[PDB]
Amino acid sequence: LNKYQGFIFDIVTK
Amino acid sequence: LTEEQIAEFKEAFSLFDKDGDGTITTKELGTVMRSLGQNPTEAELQDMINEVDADGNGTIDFPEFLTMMARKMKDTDSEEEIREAFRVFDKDGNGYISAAELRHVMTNLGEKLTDEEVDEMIREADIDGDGQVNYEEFVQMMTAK
Ligand SMILES: [Ca+2]
Ligand SMILES: [Ca+2]
Ligand SMILES: [Ca+2]
Ligand SMILES: [Ca+2]
Repeated sequence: LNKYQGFIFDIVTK
Repeated sequence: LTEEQIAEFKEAFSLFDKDGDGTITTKELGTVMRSLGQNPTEAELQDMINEVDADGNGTIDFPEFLTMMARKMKDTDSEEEIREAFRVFDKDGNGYISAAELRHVMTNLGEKLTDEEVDEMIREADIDGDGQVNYEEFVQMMTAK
């Protein structure tokens, strides 16, 4: 995952 | 929370609340993450929901989303500030505040402690007894209510 995807997925995985 | 912040969080919520009904469900959360790759499991999905569903009613609403986004922003902000505070003391940046470092920091900041008082300040925070203050020890000092 690149950071753009990482930023999105963290909204709910973090 | 500023308007600015809430508005960023509104957009973030919208992305997951596919139908716009004000609520994020597990199906929804799957469909969206699949619309975007992801391929997680009904296990993973049930958890993500539970971790955020304050009232237990089964889905995430905006009030609950907001609470979660606020907490995470505040948590990170605090962490970054405490790290910055630590660097004000830990002069050589080796991860430990020595008595020598504290004393010279005290003199630079225009504070006035004797050497025995510098030692009291170290001992106070020195949970593991190594005669220095590492980062976690420092956090407890900065966290003290
Ligand atoms: Ca929905
Ligand atoms: Ca709920
Ligand atoms: Ca040091
Ligand atoms: Ca220590």
